[PDB]
Amino acid sequence: KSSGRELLERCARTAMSSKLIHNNADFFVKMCVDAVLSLDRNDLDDKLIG
Amino acid sequence: AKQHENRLEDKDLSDLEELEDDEDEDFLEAYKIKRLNEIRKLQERSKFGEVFHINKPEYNKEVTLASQGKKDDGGVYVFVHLSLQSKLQSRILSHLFQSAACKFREIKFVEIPANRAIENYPESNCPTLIVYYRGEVIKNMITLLELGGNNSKMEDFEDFMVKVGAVAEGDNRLIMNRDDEESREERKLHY
Amino acid sequence: MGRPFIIVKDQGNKKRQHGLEAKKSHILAARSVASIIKTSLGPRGLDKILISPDGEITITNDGATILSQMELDNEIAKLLVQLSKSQDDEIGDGTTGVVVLASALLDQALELIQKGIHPIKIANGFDEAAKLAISKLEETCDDISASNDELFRDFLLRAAKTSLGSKIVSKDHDRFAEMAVEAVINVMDKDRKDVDFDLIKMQGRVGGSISDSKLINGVILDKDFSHPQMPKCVLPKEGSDGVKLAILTCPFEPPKPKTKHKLDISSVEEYQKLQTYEQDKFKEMIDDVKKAGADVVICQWGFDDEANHLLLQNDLPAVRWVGGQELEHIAISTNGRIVPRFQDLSKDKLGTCSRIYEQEFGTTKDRMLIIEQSKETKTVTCFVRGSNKMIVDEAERALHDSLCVVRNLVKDSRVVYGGGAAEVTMSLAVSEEADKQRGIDQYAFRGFAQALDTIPMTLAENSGLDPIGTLSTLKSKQLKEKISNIGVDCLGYGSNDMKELFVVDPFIGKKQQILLATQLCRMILKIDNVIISGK
Ligand SMILES: Nc1ncnc2c1ncn2[C@@H]1O[C@H](COP(=O)(O)OP(=O)(O)O)[C@@H](O)[C@H]1O
Ligand SMILES: [Mg+2]
Repeated sequence: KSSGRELLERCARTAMSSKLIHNNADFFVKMCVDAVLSLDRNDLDDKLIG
Repeated sequence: AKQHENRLEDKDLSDLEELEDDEDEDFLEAYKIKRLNEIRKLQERSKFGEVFHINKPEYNKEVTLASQGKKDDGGVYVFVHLSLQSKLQSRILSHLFQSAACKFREIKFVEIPANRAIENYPESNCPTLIVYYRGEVIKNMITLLELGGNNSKMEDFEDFMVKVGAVAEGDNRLIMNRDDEESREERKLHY
Repeated sequence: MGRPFIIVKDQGNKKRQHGLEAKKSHILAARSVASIIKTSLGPRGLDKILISPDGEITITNDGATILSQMELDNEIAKLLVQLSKSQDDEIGDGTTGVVVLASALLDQALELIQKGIHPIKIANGFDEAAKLAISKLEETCDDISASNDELFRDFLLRAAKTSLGSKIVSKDHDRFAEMAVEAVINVMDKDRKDVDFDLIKMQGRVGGSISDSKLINGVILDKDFSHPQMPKCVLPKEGSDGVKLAILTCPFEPPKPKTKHKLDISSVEEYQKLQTYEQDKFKEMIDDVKKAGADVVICQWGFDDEANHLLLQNDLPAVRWVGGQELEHIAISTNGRIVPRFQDLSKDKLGTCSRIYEQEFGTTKDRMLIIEQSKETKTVTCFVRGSNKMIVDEAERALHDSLCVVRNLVKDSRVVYGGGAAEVTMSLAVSEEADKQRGIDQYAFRGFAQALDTIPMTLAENSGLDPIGTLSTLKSKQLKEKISNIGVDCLGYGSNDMKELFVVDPFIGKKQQILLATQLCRMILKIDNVIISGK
């Protein structure tokens, strides 16, 4: 019964390894987590993230 | 080898009917359907047929957008004429545009005054002929001394259109290939 | 297996590199690019000559302009081309410093690559050192927003003279710095200020000397009047001092539609009727303009001939063929708006100008109009001169760099004091924290410290002073005293305190030197395989 917001931040932290972001991941992980949450859960689209 | 190709290549849809009684139907009608489809494409491409007397704001569209056409790279040739009524060669070139416009309906024929075209253009350099195609200038032609000058004829203008890739060499509309009916009549009698 | 062994096309031209030796060429390749622009840093710099393939020549010292339009082969130098450019587009200053600072991080990082530390772990040390360096600079940063507009007016000169001092424009730094400051006074809103950079135009004419350059308020045109018999200088009369400048999109021509059309002309009755149609059109045309009361009319396209004379009769000059992009800028300064058509022309949409004159330039057959405004208007246009084509381009670029430096002061009033003072201040901050946080990344903090020291040592090298006495004095003095505005005096003054020398730099400009450098070098260090397909 954990929170849903912290789930996306926890799993996205693994993706930001092996890149130029891993030290700046504290600020940019909030961007993609808040970005995808604005999308509709039923209809998640890949072209709206240009 | 060429004797077999001349039966189909050197005959239009009107001339292919000569071989209806001699040659096989399946050999002839297979090519007539091909040539009939090519005739239909030229009719759809016949978007022009008279000189478009334009003005500048429009140049930025008529001359160039057209040159893109469909943009299937459906390019369109656009012959521009920077006219100058004081010059004698300009009025000659204006007559060639209207004559060629009635024949070649797929090619766009554009005319505009030279004083309105370019800021402070040299009057000595007029008349000027520009040829656009897909937005690019294919030929920036100078006054008609290359094309005979004052003695320019319709045959010389049609030959220039073949050089820039606007009209095919073996086109039946060109005066070089469009032999008179009396000429072909004498050939059949003397054959 | 056969003798052919192919996986990808064109294996002969494609060649890989790997190992420690492959990375060694990358940092040493940056030294060749850095060493070229190392002498051009500071006020004692020297320009570089550029030659294009088309034969056009230009001279400059800006690092982005040097590296731009240059034929390159290695990929790492092309990243430095995009670097300097980065700082230029956003900031417009520090293009040589970010490349030298980026090369300094790479030079200090090679020693460490030689010991057995992984390259990504080295970049992690610079990130903690860079955030601690900028955080410490923010702590000792002074703000000038509390002062009034009078004292704040002076601070723009202290920073405008800094960037103009490192160019060839510095023969009169007091004179030309007012040009860069007075242009921004006319666009600032005086509260939650925005620069509105697009209004500020910039054009320079090749002619005369640079001392004759004077700032104007208007628009510079590179074209003549419709007829040369018109008067050159046009003044207003008894009332309505604004000249009522009418701006037009459609020129003086016959009306006709865009689509193809043929007007069927009947027998002689219709032929004589159409002669009265256009003759009454021009009479309706000139009555419409005189009803509006305009004194100057400009169209983007040329008027007809008959039309050029009809305007000349009523004392109504006209300019013709004004560029479409240039037409919009005239309406903003004159506090007007462009009419779509002539039927909507009225008094409210006309312009306002103090005076205009047709300026001659020697024996050349060209004409330039110079619009001037007595009161503070919206836009402003620079008027640069010089005795060469490239020196005007250099003055335009030197003024453009100063125009972007003062642009940062408007959006961000928090400034710093560079010239070796910020570098030595940020170098000892990470050094004092290195021995507290030994760990394994202490060598990365020391490499970041020594990398920052290359900038004031470069200024000491170009100025001729001893780097030993200069570096030892700054390290010993700044460790003793807390005042952090002492740096390398390059002009040879007796005092190194920069309060009296009138030098100021922005915080956003000096910050981007460290950020774009430390973020690039992470990418440079992470390359292992290097494949270059030969052209
Ligand atoms: N008169 C001066 N006194 C002290 N320091 C100066 C003086 N002029 C320039 N500097 C310093 O030298 C540096 C030179 O920067 P500059 O070369 O103009 O930018 P870029 O390196 O992008 O071309 C500035 O950051 C400034 O700190
Ligand atoms: Mg500078």
